[PDB]
Amino acid sequence: EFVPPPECPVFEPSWEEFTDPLSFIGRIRPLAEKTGICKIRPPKDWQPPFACEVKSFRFTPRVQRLNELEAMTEQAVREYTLQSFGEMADNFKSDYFNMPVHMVPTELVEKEFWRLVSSIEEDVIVEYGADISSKDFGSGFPVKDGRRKILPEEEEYALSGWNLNNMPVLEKVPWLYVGMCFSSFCWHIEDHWSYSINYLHWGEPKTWYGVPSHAAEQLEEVMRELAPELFESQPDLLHQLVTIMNPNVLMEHGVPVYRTNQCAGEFVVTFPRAYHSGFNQGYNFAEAVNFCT
Ligand SMILES: O=C(O)CCC(=O)C(=O)O
Ligand SMILES: [Mn+2]
Repeated sequence: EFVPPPECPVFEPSWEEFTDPLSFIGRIRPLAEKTGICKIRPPKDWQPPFACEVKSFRFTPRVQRLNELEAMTEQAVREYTLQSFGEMADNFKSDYFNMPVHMVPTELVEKEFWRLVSSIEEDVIVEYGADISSKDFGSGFPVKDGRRKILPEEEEYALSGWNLNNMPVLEKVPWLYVGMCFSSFCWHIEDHWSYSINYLHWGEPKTWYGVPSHAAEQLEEVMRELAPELFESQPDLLHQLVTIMNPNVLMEHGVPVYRTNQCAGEFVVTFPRAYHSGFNQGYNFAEAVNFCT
């Protein structure tokens, strides 16, 4: 079965350290750049409200066939609200595992996910509300946009440097991700080798795998050896749309891989040229942006 990679670093900054994100990320860099990804838990009382326009949030998620690459050698189109997507997502997971959604071990979803990706016997199909522009229905963080009411208790979050809308981006706006069990993202790095930062507003965890930048060429070499040859000649920007690869394959080839379960209220930071991939444990809502130092 699947062997979980070692855990990436988790930081629990004090209020003093939590004052400036770029200063904190610079200070953790000597460790975090050696693991590619890291997780940051804000202080316990740092709880931003969810600020998307929930009544009008409507989207058509993309369909994901888990074993599509293995099948190299149909489904109807569905529009959802946030509520109706969650009902679908929870019903899917509880039916699949025959138990309540929060009782399914994170290790079991992870093991099953990687089995299904390589299985030709069972064709599991899921849906992912990925790459939703925060311009559509607003960011999940409060913003001094004047469009949505900012309560006094929320102004500190509108002004916080950990609000993804306030990260420096000039060498763009955050994107939103509505997940369900087994929805996923394949191995990639950011445009211009940028950092990325991801906040899980609510829901079940997002499971990540990361590779430090010093091993980027090692990963690309394993891809060269083992990814489907039909896509081998493709430029990286296109290959990255279908670069699905079990972390144990990279590990067997000597590529360092680290993992984490990002829970609600936690940030993940990916360092420049740190390959990463992952999948969602269940119904959740994330926001991410590329930033520059
Ligand atoms: O959560 C996802 O689907 C993608 C996240 C990602 O690639 C990022 O935050 O850099
Ligand atoms: Mn990314």
